[PDB]
Amino acid sequence: NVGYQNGFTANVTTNYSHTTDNSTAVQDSNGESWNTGLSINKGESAYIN
Amino acid sequence: YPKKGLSPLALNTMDQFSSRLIPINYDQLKKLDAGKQIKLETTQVSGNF
Repeated sequence: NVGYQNGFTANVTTNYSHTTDNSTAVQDSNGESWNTGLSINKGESAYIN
Repeated sequence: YPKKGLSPLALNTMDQFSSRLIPINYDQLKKLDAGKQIKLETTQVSGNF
């Protein structure tokens, strides 16, 4: 950066950094389910008397 | 003050002691781009004898 403050000013900054990280997690689950269903056969589909 | 054969001075050199430069907007720039010209004009000097 450059600028004016009681005359000319300039500054040049460099930078570097190194970070590390580690973590855990635990996840449960639970559930239920239902189902219904039919079937039919066209041709021989009903008996009589 | 720089005698005949020497190099001229400068204005608003950027140092410890300085001053902000003189700005122009667009219409005065076009007025300078026309046939008008810039006047240097001295108010009052201060000297010795």
